[PDB]
Amino acid sequence: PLIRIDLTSDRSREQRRAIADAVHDALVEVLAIPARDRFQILTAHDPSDIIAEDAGLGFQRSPSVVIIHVFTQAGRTIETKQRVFAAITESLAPIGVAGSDVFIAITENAPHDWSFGFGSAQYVTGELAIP
Amino acid sequence: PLIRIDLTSDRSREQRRAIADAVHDALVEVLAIPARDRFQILTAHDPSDIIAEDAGLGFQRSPSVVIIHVFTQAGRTIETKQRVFAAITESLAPIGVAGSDVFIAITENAPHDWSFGFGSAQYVTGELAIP
Amino acid sequence: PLIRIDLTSDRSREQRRAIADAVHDALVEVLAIPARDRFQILTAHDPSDIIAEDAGLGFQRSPSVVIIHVFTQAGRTIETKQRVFAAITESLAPIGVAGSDVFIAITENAPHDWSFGFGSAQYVTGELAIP
Repeated sequence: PLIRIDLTSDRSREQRRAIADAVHDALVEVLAIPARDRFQILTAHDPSDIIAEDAGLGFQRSPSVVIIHVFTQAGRTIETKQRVFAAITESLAPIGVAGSDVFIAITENAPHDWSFGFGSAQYVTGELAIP
Repeated sequence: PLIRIDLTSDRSREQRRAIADAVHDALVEVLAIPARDRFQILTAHDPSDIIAEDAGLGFQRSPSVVIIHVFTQAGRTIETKQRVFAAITESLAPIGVAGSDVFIAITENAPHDWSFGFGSAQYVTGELAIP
Repeated sequence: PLIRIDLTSDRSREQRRAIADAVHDALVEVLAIPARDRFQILTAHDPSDIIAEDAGLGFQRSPSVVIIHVFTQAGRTIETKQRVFAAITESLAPIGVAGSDVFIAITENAPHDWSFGFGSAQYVTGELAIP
């Protein structure tokens, strides 16, 4: 999967990387992807640039929001996706990211929609095994 | 929906926030989403980092391009999406964004592809109503 | 299509642009999209904020990775995508982007998911031909 993590520049570089590490540990545990199937883009913002409310659920967030956008191939069940959300949030709690400040979205594609390098689609050639 | 708004640094911090306000308000009007269903990431770029032309439609854009990438649940009709494009662009005009400088894209997913926080999939649990 | 190109800040302004040009030229050569159907957002990061390993394929990348995320409408064949992945990488090679350092992902939507400006959905109105 390719993960876009948009968070706030108020967080230290150390913590930003820990957040990234946390997200990856979680996906590996839940999804059983290769340990090295790690592809993440960390974009830090002034908190004013991230606006994330509650869709009327009834809770507030701090300014230190963390938005995690997961681009992964289709196939995963609803419960597996629920597991991902729970796993990521839990792994982020101890490293200073509150549950209220996590927002997660999934966007799917297919195996043939990926090139890991060298201009090759490794799922299509079979060099890389599909989950 | 999660809205990625990429625009340029020549626009005032004030104007951006206003741009963001107008896009949200447009979506509440056309999509009838909860008023607090606001999830936006603002990335201001050096204009050289955004290259948006006209696909041969025969018009020019200022360097101050504004690209709106809407990530929303599948199900909206073709006509509703047209209403969204038009409402957004009409709301941006008075704010200082010419019609030529707007570009909008929609990318879809499922209700079970969202966690609004706390590690839960609110659309799945029933904590949050589905469109 | 809309392309998110995420690369590292150490690359020069001229190189960033040639990288963007190389990617566009590739899509034109392979997808036969219009020459001016060009929509690219570039984001430069400290290399620490782009994390791309090998998914266990058994190779290493330099810090100067380039992630290219193609948002385009569905319809292209697997083989055509293979050819796209190839073209992009081959075009980027002499620009100083090694094959090891390119990561490509594709995300699809529909013709009615596009506004090229002026509050209009151009594929829907016939103003622009479905490619």
